[PDB]
Amino acid sequence: PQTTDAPAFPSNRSCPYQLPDGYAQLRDTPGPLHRVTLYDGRQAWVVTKHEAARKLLGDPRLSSNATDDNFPATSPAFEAVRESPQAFIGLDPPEHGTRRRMTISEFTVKRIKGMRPEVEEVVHGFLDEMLAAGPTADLVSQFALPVPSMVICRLLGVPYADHEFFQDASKRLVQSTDAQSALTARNDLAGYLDGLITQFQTEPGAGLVGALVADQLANGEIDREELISTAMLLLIAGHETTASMTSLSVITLLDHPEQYAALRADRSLVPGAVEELLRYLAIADIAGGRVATADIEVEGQLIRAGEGVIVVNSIANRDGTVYEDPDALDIHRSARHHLAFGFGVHQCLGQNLARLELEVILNALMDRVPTLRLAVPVEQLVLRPGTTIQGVNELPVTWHH
Ligand code: HEM
Ligand SMILES: C=C1/C(=C\C=C2/CCC[C@]3(C)[C@@H]([C@H](C)CCCC(C)(C)O)CC[C@@H]23)C[C@@H](O)C[C@@H]1O
Repeated sequence: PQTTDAPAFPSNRSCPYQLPDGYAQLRDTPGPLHRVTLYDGRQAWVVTKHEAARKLLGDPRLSSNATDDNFPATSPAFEAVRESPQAFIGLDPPEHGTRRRMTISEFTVKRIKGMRPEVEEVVHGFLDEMLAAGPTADLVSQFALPVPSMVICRLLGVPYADHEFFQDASKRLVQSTDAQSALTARNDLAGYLDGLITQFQTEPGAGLVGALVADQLANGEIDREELISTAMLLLIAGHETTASMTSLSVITLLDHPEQYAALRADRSLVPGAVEELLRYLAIADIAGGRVATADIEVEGQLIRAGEGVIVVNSIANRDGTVYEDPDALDIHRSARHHLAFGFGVHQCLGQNLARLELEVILNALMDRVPTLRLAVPVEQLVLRPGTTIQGVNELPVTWHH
């Protein structure tokens, strides 16, 4: 027999908004942890329950150090992370905090509120272009990706002019299946960001990157390579996550036409619906890799120092002890406390920006294209595999022209 007690991980979605069969199995298995086998044949733990996920994401014994030999890399591409200085996503206290604090001013509640008119302007701008061209469009390339790309570019002070280049490099890096393809795309982005830094040293400019160059870099409080990594982190997260959420959300809402109509009829529901969609879709479900620096006992199971642990937030967000009937989309439910953005010191920096963008996007689509529908069968869409940010690279849509 082929039965194993350490199943291959990650697994692929076969339905854009449902756990892969293997994740459903792990969700159903009693206890906080379960053994898996990574791509290289090393075993690691996955965390498969909601409260245990919060506990372990809060445990300083679980390091985010992606350079550790025992870090649970889920594919060969991750070499692109371990081969350069880490952005703060890969740091632990105290270095984590000193780096994260250099960026937090761009993401304050007050700043997010202040970006509402810009995000609304950008959303409607790309809509009026898409709709003026008329039906059979790819929602990914024409809307889902350019909108948050333009927004994060202004926040960072990266020229939107260069979008074709950095969007292509972003995709190759994040979606690469092999180490050399990842290293190249990372190197391409690095050289670009490097030139931007030098440009800012000659002529000060707006945006976070400009601010970091003029201040912390000039004081030697951040390494040039760290600034590159930090900018690359924010550029890619700023783009890809919201893009993925937009496309997946349209697919999922259109498969739930009853709740979609309800959303349209009562816009006060959109913020809650956005939380439910974040819970349900969990697009960064394997962005929870850690390595134990010390033994950790977990409800009778022992994680040993030097063992890898992945906090699987998709599985955790389907914990029925927390979300009653967890596999049912319900935009009226309280999706509060979900783990789509992590928990603790590395909890998503961009979360409130994501929430603003998705609220504006949903309202705009319902306002401007109420007859939006997919132009192909859900079954014919190609879903990205489990080793990356979840989503689709193409989304054929049409509407009443
Ligand atoms: C749109 C949906 C998004 C999802 C589902 C999401 C998910 C996550 C998750 C699960 C983590 C934690 C990773 C860990 O614990 O190792 C994270 C961290 C992070 N995310 Fe988000 N993200 C989203 C949007 C954004 C946006 C729009 C940005 C803007 C740049 C952003 C920036 C970051 C950064 C900088 C971190 C690292 C925080 C730290 O390590 O201190 N994210 N995200
Ligand atoms: C942007 C950065 C870089 C790489 C990001 C990648 C490449 C590999 C796969 C990653 C890490 C994606 C995976 C979905 C996350 C898998 C996480 C894990 C290995 C724990 O299951 C998200 C972003 C992707 C390069 C780094 O130098 C700066 C910044 O860091």
